Amino acid sequence: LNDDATFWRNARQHLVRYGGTFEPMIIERAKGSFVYDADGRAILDFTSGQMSAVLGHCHPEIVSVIGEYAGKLDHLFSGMLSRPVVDLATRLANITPPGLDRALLLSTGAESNEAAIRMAKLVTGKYEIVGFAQSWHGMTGAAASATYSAGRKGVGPAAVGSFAIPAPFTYRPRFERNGAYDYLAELDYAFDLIDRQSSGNLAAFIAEPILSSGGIIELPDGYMAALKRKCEARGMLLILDEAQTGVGRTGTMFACQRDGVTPDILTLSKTLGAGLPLAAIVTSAAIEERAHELGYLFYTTHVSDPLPAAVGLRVLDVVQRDGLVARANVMGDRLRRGLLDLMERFDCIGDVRGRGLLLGVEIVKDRRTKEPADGLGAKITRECMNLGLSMNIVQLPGMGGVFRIAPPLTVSEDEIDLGLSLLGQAIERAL
Amino acid sequence: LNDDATFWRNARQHLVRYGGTFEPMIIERAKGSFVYDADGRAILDFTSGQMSAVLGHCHPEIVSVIGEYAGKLDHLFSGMLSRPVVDLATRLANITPPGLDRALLLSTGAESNEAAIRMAKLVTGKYEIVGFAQSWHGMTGAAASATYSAGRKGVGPAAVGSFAIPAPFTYRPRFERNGAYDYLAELDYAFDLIDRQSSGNLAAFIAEPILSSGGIIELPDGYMAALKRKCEARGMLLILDEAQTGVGRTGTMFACQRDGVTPDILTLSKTLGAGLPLAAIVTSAAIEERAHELGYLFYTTHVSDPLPAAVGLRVLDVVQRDGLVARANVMGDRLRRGLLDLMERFDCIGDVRGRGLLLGVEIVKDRRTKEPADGLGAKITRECMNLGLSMNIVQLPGMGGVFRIAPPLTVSEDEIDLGLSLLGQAIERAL
Amino acid sequence: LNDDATFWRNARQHLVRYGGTFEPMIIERAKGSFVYDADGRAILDFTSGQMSAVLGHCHPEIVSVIGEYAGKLDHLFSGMLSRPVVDLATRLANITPPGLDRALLLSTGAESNEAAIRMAKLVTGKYEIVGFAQSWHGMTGAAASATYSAGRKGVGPAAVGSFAIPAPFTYRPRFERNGAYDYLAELDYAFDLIDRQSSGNLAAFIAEPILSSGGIIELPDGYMAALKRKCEARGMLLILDEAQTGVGRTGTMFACQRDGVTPDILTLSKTLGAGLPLAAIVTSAAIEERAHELGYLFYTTHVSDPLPAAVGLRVLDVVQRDGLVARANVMGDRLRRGLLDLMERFDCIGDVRGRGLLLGVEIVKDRRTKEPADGLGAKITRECMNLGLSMNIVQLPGMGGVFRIAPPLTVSEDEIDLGLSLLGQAIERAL
Amino acid sequence: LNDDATFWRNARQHLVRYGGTFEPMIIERAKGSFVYDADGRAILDFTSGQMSAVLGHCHPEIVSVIGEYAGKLDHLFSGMLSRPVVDLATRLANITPPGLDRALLLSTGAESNEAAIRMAKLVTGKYEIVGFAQSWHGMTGAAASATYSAGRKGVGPAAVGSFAIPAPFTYRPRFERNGAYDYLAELDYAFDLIDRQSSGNLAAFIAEPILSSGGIIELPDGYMAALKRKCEARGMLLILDEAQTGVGRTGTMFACQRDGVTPDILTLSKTLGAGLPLAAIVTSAAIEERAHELGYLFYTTHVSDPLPAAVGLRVLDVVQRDGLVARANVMGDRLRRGLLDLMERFDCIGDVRGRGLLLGVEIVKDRRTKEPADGLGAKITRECMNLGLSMNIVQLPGMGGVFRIAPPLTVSEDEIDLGLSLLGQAIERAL
Ligand SMILES: Cc1ncc(COP(=O)(O)O)c(C/N=C2\CONC2=O)c1O
Ligand SMILES: Cc1ncc(COP(=O)(O)O)c(C/N=C2\CONC2=O)c1O
Ligand SMILES: Cc1ncc(COP(=O)(O)O)c(C/N=C2\CONC2=O)c1O
Ligand SMILES: Cc1ncc(COP(=O)(O)O)c(C/N=C2\CONC2=O)c1O
Ligand SMILES: [K+]
Ligand SMILES: [K+]
Ligand SMILES: [K+]
Ligand SMILES: [K+]
Ligand code: NA
Ligand code: NA
Ligand code: NA
Ligand code: NA
Repeated sequence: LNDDATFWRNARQHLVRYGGTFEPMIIERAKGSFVYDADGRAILDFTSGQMSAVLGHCHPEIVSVIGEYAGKLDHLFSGMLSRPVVDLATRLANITPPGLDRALLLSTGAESNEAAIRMAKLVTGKYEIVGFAQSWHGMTGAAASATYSAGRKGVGPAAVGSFAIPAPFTYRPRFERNGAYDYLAELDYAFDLIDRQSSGNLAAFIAEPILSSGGIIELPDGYMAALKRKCEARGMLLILDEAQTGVGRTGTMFACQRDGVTPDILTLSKTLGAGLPLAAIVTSAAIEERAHELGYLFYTTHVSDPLPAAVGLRVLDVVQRDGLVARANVMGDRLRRGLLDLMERFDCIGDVRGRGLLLGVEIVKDRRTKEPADGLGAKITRECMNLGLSMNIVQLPGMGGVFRIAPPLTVSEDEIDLGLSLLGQAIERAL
Repeated sequence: LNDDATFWRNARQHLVRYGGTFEPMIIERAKGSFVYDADGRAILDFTSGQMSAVLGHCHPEIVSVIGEYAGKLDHLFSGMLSRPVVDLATRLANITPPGLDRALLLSTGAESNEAAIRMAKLVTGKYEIVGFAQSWHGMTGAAASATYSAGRKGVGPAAVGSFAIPAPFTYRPRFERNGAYDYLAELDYAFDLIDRQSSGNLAAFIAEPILSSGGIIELPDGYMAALKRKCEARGMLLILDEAQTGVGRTGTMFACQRDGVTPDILTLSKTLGAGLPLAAIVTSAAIEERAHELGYLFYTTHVSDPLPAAVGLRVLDVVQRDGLVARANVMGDRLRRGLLDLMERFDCIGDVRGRGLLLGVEIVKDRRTKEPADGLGAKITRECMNLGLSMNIVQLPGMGGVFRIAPPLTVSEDEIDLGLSLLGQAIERAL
Repeated sequence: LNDDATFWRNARQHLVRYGGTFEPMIIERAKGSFVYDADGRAILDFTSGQMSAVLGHCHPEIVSVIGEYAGKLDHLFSGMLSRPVVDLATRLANITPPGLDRALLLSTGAESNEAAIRMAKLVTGKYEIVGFAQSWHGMTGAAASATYSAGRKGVGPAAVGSFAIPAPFTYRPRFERNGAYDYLAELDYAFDLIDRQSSGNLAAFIAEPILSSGGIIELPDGYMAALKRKCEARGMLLILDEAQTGVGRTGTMFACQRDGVTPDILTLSKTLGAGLPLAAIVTSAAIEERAHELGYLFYTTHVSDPLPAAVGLRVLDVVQRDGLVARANVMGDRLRRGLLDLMERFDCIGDVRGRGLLLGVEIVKDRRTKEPADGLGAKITRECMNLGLSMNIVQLPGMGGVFRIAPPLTVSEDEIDLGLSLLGQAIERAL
Repeated sequence: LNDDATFWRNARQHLVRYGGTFEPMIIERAKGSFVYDADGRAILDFTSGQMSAVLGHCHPEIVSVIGEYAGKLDHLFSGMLSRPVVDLATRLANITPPGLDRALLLSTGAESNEAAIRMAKLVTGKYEIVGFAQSWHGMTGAAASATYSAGRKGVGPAAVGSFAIPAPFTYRPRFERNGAYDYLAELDYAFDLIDRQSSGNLAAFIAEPILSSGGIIELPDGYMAALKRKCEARGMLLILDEAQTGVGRTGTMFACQRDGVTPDILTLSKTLGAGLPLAAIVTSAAIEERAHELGYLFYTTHVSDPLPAAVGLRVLDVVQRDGLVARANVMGDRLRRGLLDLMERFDCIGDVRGRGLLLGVEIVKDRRTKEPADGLGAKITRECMNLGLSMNIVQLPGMGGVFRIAPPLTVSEDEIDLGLSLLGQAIERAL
């Protein structure tokens, strides 16, 4: 049992608490779309862990490559190259759109965003960074400074030159023009104010294609194209953080492929390492060349380490060969329709949004007031778990609590149905 | 051969350059204290890669544990605990000095420093951070803001409230009192100026016990105790970054054990993961408790992931069982004496310093002017490599180029001698 | 003649240029509503100089008091009090609304805003300052940081924690709700974004009742009350800068009297000194008391100097006795109707706004496109001058050039008519 | 009597407290080197008020010019020139050293420093400002950011890029080289640390030739020349604030004339206006030209107002004609010798320093420990006043309380002797 009192005593005495609460169970093993507790109870992992287990837990091919390299090529001095690094950088150039040529292989999501923000700053000679008011880019300095969905209070000033604009949120619109939510006029209005505040040092805009932590908010039609133009007109780079959207989760290899808008710098992480710490930035030859001339520096302990790179290479291979990107659309369709049926059944489901296998379900009191259903969100989450379904709700100011659903791309038809099943029971048991 | 033209073509076309130059060889395998090129030539790794391969490359026990977990427990949702995390946190509490009780398990060195700086800020309600003018804490925001040995230009303002004081450097003293280098009076003088500048928001002092990037500068007798008092008197936390000194490299488990001065927050990384991305902060129960009450947040993708934690646990086990800490003293003694013999032989060796298996050799023109030997440092480094010896020189303003020597704790008597041998030839071939 | 070549040679060789251009004439004397050139030509001063000559130039009573004190009590050590200082502070308490009790007597407008911003910061323990995107508070540090109508580029970062929100501008509305310009919803939307960006250190909102430099933009009905509530709800002080609106110009002693909303800190300057350097902040007994306990400091060379204070006292006396505040309404009405007749005559006049003797006339191409009439504004200004009428146009981004009309409160019916006359000719001569 | 209870009641109810305490007397008139209370008691003004009454109080010629202009030319629109402005700018060019050509005429000391700091920033494209740790430049934003003798706590962060270095203080030396206070090596050491911290944006160094608020600390022989070289080598402008030293007080017209080191920008204020609010910056034609091309802006209400300018012109005339600069040396010599005799008499006088009529007397417990004489300083100041002598002591961290003596340049032999007399009695009455 999950109750090993020595265990919980040690957890309590020697762990730093870092946000949230610890689930009251001890996870002993993981395989495919499931995690197992100390009792042996299978818990269906509908979040792919911290949204990273793209191939589910302990994928045989992943296990193999890790082994293969653990005992062959592990970690190196950062000036030394090896085959997996060059292979992975080459693959990344080949599968991203034209205009993205060169890669930097790192360890975490925040790290990737920091390296990108640092390069933008260097290359432009400027320093002001603009993000969305509901963003999530990481916990480290610059990454945190561009993060507005949370973490801004009680920890000192933010980086000098930080600005946010409101993200286009079709569910709860707030900017109108002629009895219509004009998200493009909102965007124009947002930039006007930025322009007035700027000290004349706008360097970059950083954005997630779909704001995950912010509540599964998809940038609507024409937006990204509009945003890139605002940047271009101002001499700003556009940095696209696809930590959650990259590597096939939304139905395209990269979310940016859907709009056909290619960013100046693309950052990847979570999905790319398949549970392991691996991340990257991909930029154009022109930008890298200039950064170089200018003395760009981002030298860390694990930059270009062979083991993680070799894992990333295998992840890409499997995704391509097994057509997991298409799979994402087919399974997402099945999952989405299921959620729509629940929404038919239950009045507390106010919205079902997202794309491919990055879906959001917003819980509400009144499907008309769209009044946030406080409390409800958490009982649901609670019953889900009892029922054997791991869910994650995010609760932000002014909107209803949002369930972030993101199962492995290797998820089965059956697992999807099990999830829908459990979720339905959790809801009815909760009201 | 190392000349695979497809290889180098791809490196050139698809890699972002991040500082330094790429060594012109392709590393194919690694084992023990050696790395092997495409020709099969063994290169003796006197830097333990990027100073992380504590047990050398591809250590059998490391290989085993990694396997064991790759296929059993890999990556999890950050609210879920598992045995390796609790075991590792518990072990860390047990081997660090009294006053360090609770741990946070992360991925990189900069990340660990960021989490520590963020906690200090939260817990004090303040935000000014003081570091050494020759420090190296990482490339991310806060960590970079506290980094003065390099990286400060062309990338925008630093974090608000950043200050540096000079580090005590006995080789090139600059503060006297009665014809004597009084490093404690220097420290007093340094703080006086800080006091005058501060806005009244001093939160923490961050320091490396031995400044590695800064040139293997060991804080001298009584200093740390003196520094901790300056902090205490000001309501500041002392954060000790043992990324390079921790886990037995200096001859004690933690460098802080040598002085008997225990920091408020201790950060670890490099050595702890043995090539893999794992890092941590260890703080006192009191500080963690307050951070908690205050809402401390540092939630990342891989915080508390089982695989890396399980690796860290094994590293600690092996180090303890095989008495690698003592080994560090015995091998360091042998290595140090060798360097002193070279210094007898060659006039260009101006100083041999450091502790245990973290040694520095400062190259000079004139052992009296102590004039930096420019050029010389790099030919040497160059001949070393030809000779089959991987070395790392750091070149900072006002001092002679420094070789940073830090072989695996598993290094053999023979490997040490080989290194001394090659280094002697490299020198004579270089002048 | 205005052509003294020695004069212009010296101007050119020894004057620092500080914005704008120097009018090509030499002003020799000034009296009442007129300035006279070297030829003796009278120029009607429709801006009261730099909007400060409330009683016109060289008012006999002003001349008398200045004399009276020049030779009696001039300048003192800042710890020494005198009668004019106490009298003036007492008068200010008596004529401002209830809740404003204590005064600080300074020298310039920016200085007054700095002293107020510094007190807000002290008293709240916070530091973020919010202003309007079209504001003008001064050229010095904090005052400039809160200034968005201009001056923000090429001079380094602004003060940490500076934010702006859009000012409610009824002429060119940009925020709608149900086919209506909802300036209160705009205000709500503005604050929401602020809230998301703030580091949790909001100290004050600083505002002009009528944005003068920004284009004579009057805060519309209910706005100020709404703004004060936003502040209150956030623990922020409201600082009202009446440099241009105070001391009867708008038809009330203080513009804030019109809305019946009393600020936490009121700042005055321009009008108060009647050409001379005198300014002030007025705050509540509670706020002063706390600032005091906290060690508030704003010690300058001329704080509490008797001469300027004695001038300020006389200005208040004359304004009260001669009923210049009412006069402002009667003359403003006459002036306003005149401008409306011109607007009937000329299509280029798009708007006539403002209050009392602080009026604005916005020049446009098309009274429907409301397209800014570039060029036109400046010819007009140019012909005015030839014609003997001193005008001031302000040209800001996205709106038509604005003439800022603000004659002395002592202006005569005849002078008003002369002004209207000349202005009409200037216009027809200009198109 | 000074006891008018209505008076003190109003002071208490309606004055904002701004530092220090109000002297318990009501000053009714002032003339020459004296101020008179409500009882008619003459108080000898040994500080020239707030160190501004260069010609003493209510100087007949000053009274005349003020009158002359009050009723002739008072205040103007800032784009309009007049004779006094051009005359004063021309005179300033003529009496300052070669290399200072163009002037900007403002209102206060802080304002002048702000305009200078803003121009340096513009012209260099940079923003970091370096000052002395014991400086005093004013209460407004930038000026306050460069002020380290006080005011830095409880009011939020300082301007981004603020640094201080220690000022050379021969009385209490703290940097040695070979048993000698090497203030030049101290300077070298100071800059080294700056260099390491800078983000590569050093714009200017701002300094007082003699730190007045800091304790009458005269920059010693060769220092300024050394400082200017440090600046030059770094592409930094040197701004010299002669608010207290300018216009003959030290025995030369400008203190900078003594060392023969001409600054890039010179700022003046206090003395220049002779009690009235007038200040200025003087820079080179080259710097003004560039600032101009770059769009320099510093447009205020009273910039270039004729009245104050006309006063400044007269002050310069009188100083020149009556040879007040030489007078400063002769009277300063007499005053200095007197203080040295007191120091012979009393053990509590530890040092007598300064130059011309800007003298400092440091009070100590032990003329050997040089232990600050707390309490003593204030009784003395207290008895002085009873005795009829207005003195000002400044008390800073680590040094003994300092009396700042600075009588009018028009002071008589007799007044000097009276002062010495009273001061001697005050001392003996105090111990
Ligand atoms: C003392 C110290 N702290 C923190 C770090 C940052 O660790 P990272 O996040 O890069 O993994 C480094 C890295 N030391 C490096 C990094 O590159 N070269 C060095 O000598 C370090 O030496
Ligand atoms: C869009 C996005 N970018 C960057 C990151 C940072 O990656 P890290 O450095 O933490 O590995 C996150 C993390 N997303 C998280 C982190 O915790 N919960 C989330 O939903 C993210 O969602
Ligand atoms: C060197 C110096 N510069 C600038 C200023 C600022 O002038 P303000 O704007 O205050 O007119 C001061 C004021 N010195 C003061 C101010 O109060 N007490 C002093 O000893 C000063 O001593
Ligand atoms: C609303 C407002 N506040 C403060 C100030 C600053 O006063 P200063 O320190 O310049 O005496 C100004 C100056 N208004 C100006 C200054 O120049 N042109 C204007 O229309 C102002 O309009
Ligand atoms: K590496
Ligand atoms: K995790
Ligand atoms: K005063
Ligand atoms: K003016
Ligand atoms: Na590509
Ligand atoms: Na411990
Ligand atoms: Na009142
Ligand atoms: Na000159």
